[PDB]
Amino acid sequence: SRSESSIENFLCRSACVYYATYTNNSKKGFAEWVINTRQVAQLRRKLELFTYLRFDLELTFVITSAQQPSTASSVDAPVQTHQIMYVPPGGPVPTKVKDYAWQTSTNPSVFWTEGNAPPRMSIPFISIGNAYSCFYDGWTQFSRNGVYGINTLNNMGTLYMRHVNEAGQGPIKSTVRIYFKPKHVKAWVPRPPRLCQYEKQKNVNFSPIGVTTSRTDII
Amino acid sequence: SRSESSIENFLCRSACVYYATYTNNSKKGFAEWVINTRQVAQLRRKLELFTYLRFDLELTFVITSAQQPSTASSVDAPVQTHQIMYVPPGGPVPTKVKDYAWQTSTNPSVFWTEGNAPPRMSIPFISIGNAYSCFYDGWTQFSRNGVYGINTLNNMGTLYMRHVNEAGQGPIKSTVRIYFKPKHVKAWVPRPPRLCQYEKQKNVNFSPIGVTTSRTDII
Amino acid sequence: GLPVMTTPGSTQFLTSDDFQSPSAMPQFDVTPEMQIPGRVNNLMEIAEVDSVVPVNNTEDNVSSLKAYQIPVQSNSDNGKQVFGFPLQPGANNVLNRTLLGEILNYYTHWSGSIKLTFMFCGSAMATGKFLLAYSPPGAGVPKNRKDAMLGTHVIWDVGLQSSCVLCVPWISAAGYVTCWYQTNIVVPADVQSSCDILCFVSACNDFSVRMLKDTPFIR
Amino acid sequence: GLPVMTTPGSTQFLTSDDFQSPSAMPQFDVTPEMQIPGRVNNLMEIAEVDSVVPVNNTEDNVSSLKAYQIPVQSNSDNGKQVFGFPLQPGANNVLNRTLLGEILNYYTHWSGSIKLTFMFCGSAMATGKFLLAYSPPGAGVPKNRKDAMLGTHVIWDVGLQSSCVLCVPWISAAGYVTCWYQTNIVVPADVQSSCDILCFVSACNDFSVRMLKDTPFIR
Amino acid sequence: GLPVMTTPGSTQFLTSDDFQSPSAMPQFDVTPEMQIPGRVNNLMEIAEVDSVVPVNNTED
Amino acid sequence: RSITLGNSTITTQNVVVGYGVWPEYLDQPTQPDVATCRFYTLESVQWMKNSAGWWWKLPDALSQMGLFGQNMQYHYLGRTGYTIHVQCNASKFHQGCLLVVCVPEAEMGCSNLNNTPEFSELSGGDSARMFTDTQVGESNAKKVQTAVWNAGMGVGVGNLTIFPHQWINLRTNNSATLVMPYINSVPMDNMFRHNNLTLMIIPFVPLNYSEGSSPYVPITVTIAPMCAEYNGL
Repeated sequence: SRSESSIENFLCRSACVYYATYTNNSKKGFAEWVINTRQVAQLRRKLELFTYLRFDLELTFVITSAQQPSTASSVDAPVQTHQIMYVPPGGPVPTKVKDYAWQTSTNPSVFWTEGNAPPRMSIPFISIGNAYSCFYDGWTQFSRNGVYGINTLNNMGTLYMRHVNEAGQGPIKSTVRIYFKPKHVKAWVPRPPRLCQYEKQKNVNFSPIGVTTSRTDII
Repeated sequence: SRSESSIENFLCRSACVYYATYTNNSKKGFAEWVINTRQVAQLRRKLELFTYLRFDLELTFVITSAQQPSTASSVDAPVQTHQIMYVPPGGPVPTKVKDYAWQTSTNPSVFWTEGNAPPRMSIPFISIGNAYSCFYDGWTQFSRNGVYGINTLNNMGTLYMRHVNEAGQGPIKSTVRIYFKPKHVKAWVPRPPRLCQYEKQKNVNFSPIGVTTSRTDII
Repeated sequence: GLPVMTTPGSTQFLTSDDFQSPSAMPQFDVTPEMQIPGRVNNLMEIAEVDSVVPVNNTEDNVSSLKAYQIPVQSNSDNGKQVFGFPLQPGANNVLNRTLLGEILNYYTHWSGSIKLTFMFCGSAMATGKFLLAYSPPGAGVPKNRKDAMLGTHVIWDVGLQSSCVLCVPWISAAGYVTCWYQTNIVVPADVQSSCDILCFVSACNDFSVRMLKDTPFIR
Repeated sequence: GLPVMTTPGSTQFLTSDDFQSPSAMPQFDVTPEMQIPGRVNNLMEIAEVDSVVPVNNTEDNVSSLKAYQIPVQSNSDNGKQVFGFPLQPGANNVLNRTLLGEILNYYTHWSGSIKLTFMFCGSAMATGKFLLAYSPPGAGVPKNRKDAMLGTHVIWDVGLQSSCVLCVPWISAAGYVTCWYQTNIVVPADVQSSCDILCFVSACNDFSVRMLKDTPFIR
Repeated sequence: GLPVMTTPGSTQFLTSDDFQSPSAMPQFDVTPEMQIPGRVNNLMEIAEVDSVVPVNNTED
Repeated sequence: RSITLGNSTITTQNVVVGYGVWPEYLDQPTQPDVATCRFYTLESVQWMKNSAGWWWKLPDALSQMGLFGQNMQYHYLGRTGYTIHVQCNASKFHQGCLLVVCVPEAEMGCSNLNNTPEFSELSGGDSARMFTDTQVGESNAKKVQTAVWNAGMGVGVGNLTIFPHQWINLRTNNSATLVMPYINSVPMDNMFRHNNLTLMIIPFVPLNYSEGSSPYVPITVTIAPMCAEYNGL
């Protein structure tokens, strides 16, 4: 049974990487997630076994709504609709729910109503280099001053979600769980597994812990 | 990487060109959009790089509803249905919601209920000439008197949208966002890009501004 | 009937798809094509032509035709700078609003070379010599004529040749194309001395662009 | 049109499916691959390398480099145990956090063999002999040197060979790899006596893993 | 796209159907078969053996 | 034995090569070799009893090494290979064990969990930065956490043998030899904001001697670039 330990069988899985809520009536309720791999501590440890990865990408969103407590007088609403905008690396970014950056032409968005299949979209391998890098020993490139170990050459973009129906009689808040799945993975130059616990999302800082669990005697 | 700068890769995109609302109970609530390319200032600048274009056309409508504040007594409504009528150049035009021009035979309409895929329709290259013209140095053709620079030979038609269900218990207003997409684009005789800001939709009038941003010395 | 199974992402509106579409007006018998001169198949056929560069901005010449002219007089100093401009892209430099710089602001990553053609628009009895130095990225701007000679340079004799071409790569301190007096302008009697110089930019080789975006020259 | 019939399980999101998917950004012209050294095709190419085993945990050497060293002194006793560790998997044993033990904790059922390379890091003028006994599963740990000889064993002469390899199967009382003094360490004048021993582990044959799971080294 | 038309009886659960099905765990590499003695292909191979008949029931 | 490169000579007598690939070459990039292919010898460090380890960031140690350090200032980009020769001369009365690894992209962690370590504490000009056997306290602001059993990267130090390595055992071995190709995602990178390699030397079994022998053992590191090229007109 040698085929289960391949790279495709080890990494082409699915994982809930993000979970955020947004309501429509609050005039600033929308979502945001900068696409990275260092979000969950169980997938970050598996992608840290290698240094340079190269994969296609496949995302699926599970959107569910929940009626907030309204005032009175027989709320009856139609089906809801959502817009999931993908901003490429180096694009405009919205700051309000009503903004120019939603109605642009370059950012590819999907539109989806309730009661159907979830809205899958797939992002190809976009970068300037030839592979991603989970680790970077150096300072930021293409900048006046650079924070140690950032590597802005790997930048997959950002996602934004909002309602596209305005209703005043009933407030509705909605959740979203983003599912992450690599595709056609190629990995180079393996790297030993992480021992100490993760502390921050940005850097590889840690606190020193012992090598393994102790016993009472050598024999 | 020479294929990304082609004409098909540069122009076959999508763009929200129109956004209007209409309610059913107001007895005059419907929509109207004369099809042109000079609506948004970001697509007008890209189509102004050439003089004569020739493309097929592809439209998709994202319709969403919103319950207006009704009076009382447990409003419960069925699914809504919409009619999107396309009037060819030189056709009848409605002025009320109940009119003969909706029930005609020549104007091709689509009918669409909620909770489904959005209603795409595609208009072929319709004209009398051989290409469109973003610019026209002359007076209007086929008329007693002509406004300078109109060129009625390029005329793609008009769209009209309305509800086709009458309900008195609950008023519902609905929005519509029209998405615009050229197809099989051919462009002739290129033209330098616009420098001054756009002011009006009809003409190419402007106010004189400097050539570029200034610096402090030549060296 | 035949058993099917709907996959996720089915009844969604992705703005960047390519499907078939129902034609709104079939049986139309559209107008056939006509041989219109000057068809554009690619956008790099626009960039290959030459355009004048506003070298002489200087805070009050931008709203005039004086911005395109570089003033050359007869002075008494021994070695003096005529002009100089950096090649740092996108940040208020001189090649931003030219005909080459308008295509390369619709993209994010691009790389190629530049032809820089100069032209001496002066009298036919006037003679002189100029240095045309190019500092590579990393090396500083030369503060003196003697170490501006020690780099790469082209000495341009005016009375023999009225136009000299200087090719240079240009990538998305990044370079300088400074120019120096070698000798003064020797002129006969009843001829003026204040001559001018134009500057042209082009694309020497085929550029390679990727990842189209919107342009920042809009409100 | 064509008659179809939707089967059950149609508009569901199974996380472990494999379907086609609409690409969010077509017409991108992605970066081609580059020959980066050291490609990983399988995870068993990681386990085949050797790693040092912390044999000497002993409740205060785990936060130091003393855990990897096995102390060997010159004693006066006739036959004495150097070390000994069981091969019971996963329960706080010594091979848990090594480079082999990190891959085999991502799986549930696995079976294979182990190479155990030792290394005498002492002086070049020091001599001695050690027993390297292996108790099979079912047989108890030997409490004496004489019946530790009667099993399977390898007598290791230090002055002739600096490294001796002991192969052993390892399956998901389960085995012991205890080690005994045969003779003392004979040493010349002006040479120290307290020598050390390192221990290496590897994968002798190709392992067979199945039914991937998560690892228990996380919060 | 391609024009289809859904027939009646489409999104129903018949308990006695036979369709394809999405596998919950692909890429598993299941255990191969082993020659175990006495395979049953049909139920009439059970009935062909002999069994003792309780002729003498008689209430106790 | 007695190999020469340019105008420098060393003398040797096994060699471990990278990930199984020899270093090799690919506006137009130029290929200068007469000023680069020579044995740059760093100064020797002393292996005492209470020693912990050393590390060199590899295109940082040769930033003042003559005509290789001038091409780093003049030329903007470039790729390189390396060839490292480490040897410690000790007698037959000493004992110890060294591990010589070469870690690509060795990002290190600060002593404080909220900041990043400064530039002077990651690498010095041709002088080895050293580990320590204790923990660096979090009251310090910007210093590298240099516990030896974690190797500064939060990894177990016994698992560092997955990199191209070579054991130096003073009982039976004297020297090591490493050949490292160019390992990076982009084909040419800037040589000032990036340190794509890291040569670490860690003593597992510490040095031991009797009273009378020399109380230190010097270790000599010699680096020589191979098949280097840059980008410039």
